[PDB]
Amino acid sequence: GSVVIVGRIILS
Amino acid sequence: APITAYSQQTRGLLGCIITSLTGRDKNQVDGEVQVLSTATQSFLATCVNGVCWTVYHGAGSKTLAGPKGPITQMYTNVDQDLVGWPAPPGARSMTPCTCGSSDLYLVTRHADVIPVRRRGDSRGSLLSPRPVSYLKGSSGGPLLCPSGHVVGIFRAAVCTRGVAKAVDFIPVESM
Ligand SMILES: [Zn+2]
Repeated sequence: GSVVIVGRIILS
Repeated sequence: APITAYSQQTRGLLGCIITSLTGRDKNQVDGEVQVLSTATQSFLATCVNGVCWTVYHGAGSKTLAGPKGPITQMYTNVDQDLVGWPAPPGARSMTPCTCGSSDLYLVTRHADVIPVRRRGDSRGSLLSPRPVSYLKGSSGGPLLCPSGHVVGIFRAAVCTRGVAKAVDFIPVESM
């Protein structure tokens, strides 16, 4: 059972 | 604050359960912090120097769904509560702090940027305390110095009576 990237945070 | 952040979601349930099962993620990967889920939990990874770093109480020893099928940890350190996968292409890799600053900024899963006072190697106090449910899902998230470099990743809230007053973190020296 693999961990999944469900979204991301863009840094500023 | 001095840093800003925003989220963008990339999948929801059906895509989640299907990708954990299959281990293949064709999505384009972007950004400095990956939002992660498994079956039971939700947490963060911070890309530092080409490694996506997160907390071992969240990822266990799992692979990370990738472009070419599932990606193996290259770093797994249970006592430190740290794990590391080679970051997928697309990730925005950040850089280790050296300014030694004690004004830190926690980035949460919701992309809030909240001020923290460095207190020890691996402890930082919330300048204004928050409900612990507001930090939930944010483990693996970055603690930033004021020029935007990694001092560490968020491990656990220290909380009395549902309000979070301090935070344990894995100091980037560990990474
Ligand atoms: Zn710094």
